[PDB]
This record gives sequence, C-alpha cells and structure tokens, in this order.
Amino acid sequence: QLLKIFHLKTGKVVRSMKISSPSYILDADSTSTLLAVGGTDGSIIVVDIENGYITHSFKGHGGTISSLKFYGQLNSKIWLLASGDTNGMVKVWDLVKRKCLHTLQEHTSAVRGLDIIEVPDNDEPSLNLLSGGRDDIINLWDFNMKKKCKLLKTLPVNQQVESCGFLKDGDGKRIIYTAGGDAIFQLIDSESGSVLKRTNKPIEELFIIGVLPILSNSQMFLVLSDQTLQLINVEEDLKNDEDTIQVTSSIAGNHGIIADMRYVGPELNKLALATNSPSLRIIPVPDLSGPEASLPLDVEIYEGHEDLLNSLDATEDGLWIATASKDNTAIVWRYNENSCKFDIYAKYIGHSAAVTAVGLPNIVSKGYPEFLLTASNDLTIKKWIIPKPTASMDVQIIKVSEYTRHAHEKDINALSVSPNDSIFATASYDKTCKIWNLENGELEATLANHKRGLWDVSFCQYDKLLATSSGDKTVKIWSLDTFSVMKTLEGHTNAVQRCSFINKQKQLISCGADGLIKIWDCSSGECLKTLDGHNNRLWALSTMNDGDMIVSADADGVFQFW
Amino acid sequence: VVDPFTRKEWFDIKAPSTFENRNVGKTLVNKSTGLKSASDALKGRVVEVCLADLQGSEDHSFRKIKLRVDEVQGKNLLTNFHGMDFTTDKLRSMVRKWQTLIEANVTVKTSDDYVLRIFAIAFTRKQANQVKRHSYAQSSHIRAIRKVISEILTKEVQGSTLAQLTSKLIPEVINKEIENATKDIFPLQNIHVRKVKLLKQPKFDVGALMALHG
Amino acid sequence: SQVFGVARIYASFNDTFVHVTDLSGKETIARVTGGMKVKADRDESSPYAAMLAAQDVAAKCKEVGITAVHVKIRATGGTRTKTPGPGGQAALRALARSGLRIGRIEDVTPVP
RNA sequence: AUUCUUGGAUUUAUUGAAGACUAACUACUGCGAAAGCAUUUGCCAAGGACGUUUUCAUUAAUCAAGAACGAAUAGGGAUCGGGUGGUGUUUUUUUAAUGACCCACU
RNA sequence: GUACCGAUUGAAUGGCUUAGUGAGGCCUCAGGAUCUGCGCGGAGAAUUUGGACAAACUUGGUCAUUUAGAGGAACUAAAAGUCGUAACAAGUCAUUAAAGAAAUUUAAU
Repeated sequence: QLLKIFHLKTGKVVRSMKISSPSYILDADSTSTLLAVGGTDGSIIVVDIENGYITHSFKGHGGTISSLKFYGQLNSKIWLLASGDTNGMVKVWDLVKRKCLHTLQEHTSAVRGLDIIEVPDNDEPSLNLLSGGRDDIINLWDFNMKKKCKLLKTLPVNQQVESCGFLKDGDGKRIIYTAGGDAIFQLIDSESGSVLKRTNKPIEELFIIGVLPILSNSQMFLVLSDQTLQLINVEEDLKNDEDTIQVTSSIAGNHGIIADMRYVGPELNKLALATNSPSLRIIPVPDLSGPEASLPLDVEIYEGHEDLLNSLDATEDGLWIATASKDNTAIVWRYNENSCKFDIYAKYIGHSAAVTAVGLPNIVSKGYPEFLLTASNDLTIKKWIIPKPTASMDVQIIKVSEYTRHAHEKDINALSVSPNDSIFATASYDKTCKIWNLENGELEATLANHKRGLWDVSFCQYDKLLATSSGDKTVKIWSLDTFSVMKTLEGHTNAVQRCSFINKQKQLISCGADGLIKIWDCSSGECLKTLDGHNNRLWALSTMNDGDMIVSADADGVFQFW
Repeated sequence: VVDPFTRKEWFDIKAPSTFENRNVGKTLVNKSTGLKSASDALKGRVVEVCLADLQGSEDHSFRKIKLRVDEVQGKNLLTNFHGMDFTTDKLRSMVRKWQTLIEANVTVKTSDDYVLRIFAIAFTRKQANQVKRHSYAQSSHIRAIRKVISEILTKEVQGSTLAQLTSKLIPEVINKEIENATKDIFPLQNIHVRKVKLLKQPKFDVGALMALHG
Repeated sequence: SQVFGVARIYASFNDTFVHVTDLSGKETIARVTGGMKVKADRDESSPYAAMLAAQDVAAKCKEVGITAVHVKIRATGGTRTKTPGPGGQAALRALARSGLRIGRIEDVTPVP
C-alpha cells in the first residue's frame, strides 16, 4: 500500500496515498501531466491531483486490474473506457458521474488490456480499437457513443498477448507493435488482420509496454527485457530501406551474480563477464557512465549457448574469446563481430560432462591463440590442436577417444598456462595441483599439501613461483623446481577462492569468501595492503598492467576499482 | 527469474448432483501449449473438503469428502466421489474409558462395479439406572454384534449406483438400520461409518457421468 | 467471496514449515520457511523468525491473488513428539494480521 | 560438528515395494502350572467353574532319585464366571421372544 | 632473464639429391543387375589383355638459423639471504459559506 507523490528531481514526498485497502498494483501518468490514478486488485479508482485533491468515489464493480490507459475526455483507467477485469468485459462509462451508459460482454478468457491503447478519435471513420493482455487473442473493437458495439475482426494469429500498440494517426496502415508474452513481438496490420513481420530475439516473456512520444513509422524503438535494453530498426519489412528482421543494437547492463571475468581489449579496453544469463555482456571498463554507450565497436551481446556460462577467457590482442558453459561445448568468439557462420569461430563437441573451465595458450600472433585448451568435469582435460589451417575456424576433433589426459578422480576447477608453452598446471577438488606438459600430455609433477579442494591456480609471469588457493584459509606459493615449498600465506579469515599476481610481478592479490579483497606481496610475503569495501563473497579478479586500477567481483553486481 | 504466476491458467471446480451448490473453488493448472496440453496432463486431481462447508448444514462439521477429477471442459471440470474420512478430532472425542470399542469391515461391490471397503465403529453405552461403572460386553456378544452389522452392510450395497449410496451416507440412514436390528442383543451408542474407499473403478465411461448434470 | 487455499503449517522442532497450496493440494506456491529468515542454526523455531517468514509467505500470495486460506496444523507425528512447535502460534498470528482470511481449520497430525 | 542438496535436497499430491506391530479403549480385571498371553474370520483339539436324583467304589495324599518346560479366627465393600428366584423394569403402536438392566440367594 | 664461446648437424624449415614408392582419367578383344515401342534397338553396374600421358610420397647426407643445449666466460635482476660492523632519526490560528458521505479544494473576516 504505497502510492506516493513526488516533485522535481529532489524526490521529496508531496502526499502519500495508502488509503484504499487492496494493494495497488498498476499506475500510469496523464497527458494533463498533473493527475494520477492507480490500478489495484479491488477495482478501486481514486482520481487525485497533486496540491492535493483526491475526488469523488467511483465504485461500481469488483474484479482485478492489470492494465490501464487514459483519454483527454475520459481521464480514468480501464474501469471507465472499458473494464479491466479477470473474466474480460467492456463497460461503458463517462467523465460524468457513476451512471452506467452501455455494457458489452464478449470475452470468455481473462483480459485486462481492453483499452490498453486509445483510438484517438473515438468515432473511427477508418480507425480501430485494439485490445488484449491475457486472453492471448487480438480483437478489433468498434466505438459507439450511443449504441451497442461490433467486433471488426478477431486475430487468432497470436498464441499469447500482454500489451497492444496502435498507430498514432490511428489508420493502422503503418507499423503496429504488438508485444506478447510468448517471447515474441510482431508488426501487424489493423485493417487486414495480417502481420508484417514477427521478430524473435528473446528467450523470456515480454513485459508490458507503454507508448513512445513519436508519430507513425518511427525513427528508433526500445525493447524491454531482463537487465538489458535493445534499440531496433524501424522497417523490419520492406518499408523504407531494409527487411528480413534484424537488430540495430543491444545495450548491455549488469547482472547480480558473476562467475568470472577477463580483459578482452588489447589496450585493456573491454571486459567480458560470465553470469547466470546465457549471454555475453561487455559493458564495464570503458563505461564510466551507466549502461553502455562508449565501447568502440558495435555494442551487441553474444549468444550461442543454451545454459549458463561457467568460465571465460581470451588471449592478449583479444581476437579469440573462448568460453565455457553447461551445454557440453566450447565456443570461441571474435573481437569485431565477424565470422563465416554467425559470429562463432567453431563449436567443439565431445565433452561427456559439463565444461567448467576454459583457457588459451600464450599469444604469439597465431597458432597458439588459434588453439584451445578447455576443461570438463569428466575428470579429464581436452586440448584442441589443429595447426595446418588457421585453427579456431572449423570443428576440430583431435582428443576424444584416448588422447585425453585422465588421472583425476575429483574434478579440476581451474587451469593456467605458463608464459612458455611447455608446462601447465591444473588444480582439482581432490586437494592437489598437477603439472602436465602441453607438448605431450604427461604427468610432470604432483603438488599437494592441503585440507580442501583447490579452486584456482595461476603462475607468475617470471615463471619462478606458483600461486594456488585452497579452502583451508591459506594461499600457497611454490618454487619453479618443485623440490621445495616456497611460501605459505595465512591470514585470510575465511576460504580463498582465487589468487593472482600483478603484471609487474610485485604483489599477490587474493579473492575469497571474506567480504574484502587483500593485496599481499610476493616479495617479502607480508601484508602490503588490505581493501575493505564489500560485504559479499568475492569470486573473480582481473589485473591491469599498470597496477592502479584493480577490478573485483561481488554477489550483487558491484565492480570496485582501486 | 521466470515468474510462472503470469503463465498459469486460472481454473475452477464443478460439483456433482446430489449435493448443495455446485460451485466449489479454484485451482491453477498450466498454459495450454502443444506437448503439455493442460487437459490430458492431470485428469486425476483430488479435492478434499468438509461436506458441511458445501451442504450448509452445520451439524456435519466432521466427515470430510474426497473427490476425484474425471472430465475437463474449459473453465469447468467435473469430479467424482473417491473417499470419505473422519477428522482426527471427532473419533478421539469419542473414545472414553470403561467401555468397549467394536469395529467391523466389509468388502462389497456396488451395482455398477465399484468395489469399495467401508469400516464401522461401534461403542457400548450405559442404560438408565446402571449401578456398575463400566457396562462391558461378554466377548461373545461382540461376535453377535459384528455379525449383525456384517449382513446389513452387504444388503444396502449393490443397489442404484453410489450417488444414492452417497445420498444415504449424508443423512446417515445406515446408522439407524444398524441401531434397531442390533439393539435386541445389547443396546448401543454413537455408531457411525468412519470410512469408505474405492480401488476397482471399471472404466472411463462418460455415458453415465453426464446423467447427473444440469 | 474469495479465492481459497490451504496453508498447512508444519511446526516441527528446530524448524517451522509453512507452504500454501491450491485447493487440490498438488499445486504449490510460496514455499518459504522459518529457518531461512535468520542464520544462526539455533533460533530456527524462534517466533520472531516464524513471524518473519509468515509475512513473506503472505506477501507473494497476496501478489498472485489468494486472499482466503485454511490452515492445517501439523506436528512431527508417528513415534515423534506429537506436539505443536514453538513457531506455530505467533506464525498463525503473523499471517492472519497480513490481511488474509482464516476459517474452518483442523489438524493433520499423523496420530496412528 | 558429521551428512544430503539445483541430476531439486526438505515440504507437498499420486502410487508400488520391504519389514514390523496391534496406540485411545487397556482395569489393581481375565486366561495359562510357570516362563507368558492384545486386529477380523475359519478350522483343529485341550482346559476350568457351574449345573447333575448319571457312574467306579478307597481307586487317596506328600515328597530323595528321576523326567518335561524356562535363562541354560469372621465379618464388610467392590469385582469375574456360573446357577436360582422375581408383589421386576427396559427393547415390544409385532404376536411372541432371545438379550441388557434392578434386587435378593449361593 | 639477456649478449658471447662450444659438443650434439638431435627437432622445424630451406638448397641439392642416391635409393625405394606411385593417384588418376583415355581407347580397344570379351559381359549383362536393368529399359516406353509392330524380329530388337536408345540407355546401363561389376569383372578384363594390351598401349600412350602422369602428378607425387617416404628416407639418408652437405650448409645456415631457432629450439633443446652438457660444459666455459659476463652483464643485469634480488634494494634480495645469513652474519659482523658503523652513525643518524624517532613518542493562515479561530468562527463561518460552496463542492465533496470521508479527506481535500476554494471563498469569507
């Protein structure tokens, strides 16, 4: 029960509306820009102005409301124009008092958007009334100020509706956006009951939509979804310049939870994060504003998956972006959004368990960054190496039968490449970290003294040390000869998930379930600094080359630079 | 983030004939897509409501009625009588010290071949001007009590399908027939029916189902 | 007058379970329990935790449409304590304050 | 603290499976020589008290060795079963009656 | 980690090449799983003697460079590690009309 009135962008309460007993669910603003009435589950309508004057009780029907829209002579909800109901019914009223002029009963399914968008003339010489929000059909209603009404057509061309649009001039000859709950928005034609083109981007139910202040065939258009916005071209069909439905841009935001992060841009421009969403969002680093408007490429999210993403990585210049997910595959994406198939270099099939970690070799210019070193929960690790064409271009099968490296019983949680291509060590949940050679796939070393599984291991870029994290509140650092344990850091008040070095080989920066990030040094083995601006669990980390900006990961979508 | 409660069908329950008002209540089903259509999916939901809440007669606040779904038609679905049960508060109200608990069970077929097993509860009362504090049975009269109930229950079943038997269970006509016959042995108190449940419904059979409908 | 359901309060020891269902009892909604609303692994049947979870359970049910509901109180049953739990009285008092309806309630303790 | 858990734990609705036992009634009551004996129903014998104007005629009693089975003086009140009596009631708008009850006697 | 001397000419590639290896289609003597048609043809799979053209594959040596590089002599890094030694510094109230059931709006004094 909160329907509160504000003023200019200070935001102070002018008056508080909590008077009616049912919880207010819907509300819209006015073309007079001064009056506001809210929809609720008791069919309770209260016309209020802001000075404040909260006028005459309108009470003539029950039910519930889930859509509302106004008019310049009938300035109320869909309780006056028509009736927002849970069974579907059109009720005829007026701006004059609570008499009932005419009544109209046609629906058998629930519908609340009976006059979800106006007909601006209310005489309809060539105009129409459009309606639907729950009944999953589109009906074409007449308007009669004194007689019963007629249905013009019905449209069973949809399977689910939530909101209806209508051309501003009202003829309907031009584009008409209809947003349905079936992850589908369409361009329809009112006088003929036919679609122009249907557009299928999302995998989620469309929310309700209001109006744009634009005229006819518009200039831009905005589509609403889950923590993302997208701008669409305005033809979608051979109207002015182009057809065969396309998307102009898809501006990305931020998700609450984050698993991993990796710098994409070669001058440390772009960051790509892996979330619970099955998409690739690239906002964060160059955008010191809110949502993305300043990344120097075509801003567009990627999708080639069916489940969530587990770990993601790229090389130095950022031309190959290899990612890992739960759909048992490995997909590498290109920097500047070009390929031969869609934007995918190749999708690699052959994993018998979930693909929980992914990694690249060191950069040269080609070859090694053309390759792929991915990991799966099938107690193995898989290297895809085809050198004779340019690799990461085609579907590669080189390690599926017995070329895979299998000596594990609990799953490997991470993997790291040395600055040379010779050795690489992966950490695993069975309290050990193993060094294997990349040229052969033979067990080079077995490093273990722990009390919990090892979620992250990484090398120093001077390849003199080794950094690994275990859930016994300690971060351990090893020699390059594996004949002597070098250093054992303790002081973290809980478990450490991920540890990493700085690019000047100065500091060990750690991230765990503490609630604060810690920067120890790799030189004296003491605490150089700790940083405390979090209260959630820390899961990922990334280091720039310069050492001033350090980005961290939280559980609520907060990225803190230091 | 899916929010399935903008996707579920809102749906209602229609009741059979020999009752009071056929409006019952609501459910929530699914969105009728192809491959999971909503009609053929469930077909067997179970409604368990006190009959006093539907009959209106407030001297029936125990003895809840179990229902079973058969047919569905488009914001209507029709249900069938599956079981009848007492509340736990009702029989545990009854069981007093210094008296004898007599039960009976019988497996008996209806006219249309619904096989149903009912139970029975019987309690001993004191007469007027009793002196003794218990008034038990004789352990052979209990044989004479279980046998009279057993032959009466087989007579009333297999006749005029279960709705009329439901039309006898509601005003509990059965209890007076138990009462008068078995009184010559030993008088009695509270006797009720306490359960009926079914396990051998023959067939789908829409033909006799629509004869109760208006 | 209203649209109905059953609340089925299972007040065990060291936890309290509340979940409202449909009229049939196969369809669930708002399953949120008392142990969720504090983290000490000790006050999982404390009444302020019971009043906390009953508010959020009545929150989502008021946001879908259910306004009237039966309760079916239930102890652990069988060879257990057969006793209504700590967070049963205030929790029934918590959701009745939220703006719902309470009528014709009974007991589903398995008392064998 | 141990354990289980998104291949969904716990809760919820529908089933099937396995083993186990007769919950309030259940008593200072009954049965059995004791150890022991609680769902309905059927069968197979065994036992006690009562009643008896039936029958044998001292056929009796108590207990080392030994075997089966089991670790191995005279009143009072209430109650159980049977029998007798009734200036008796109740079920009987059914003619009878079985049966419960009230009181006495043993 | 970088520059140098130096054995292995190891592995990659380049120049030359002994040696062995060799796709593919063309023709013709023989052959028939199979075809719309007033004695049977258009069409058509396997197998087959001989003859011309033929790309190219595998490996060994000579020489250079990279990598791996035993061993030999520097620079830088690690201010680093232990021990010893030396001096400095540091705690819009009221009454009252109009609309509005209620709030609220407006007027009056």
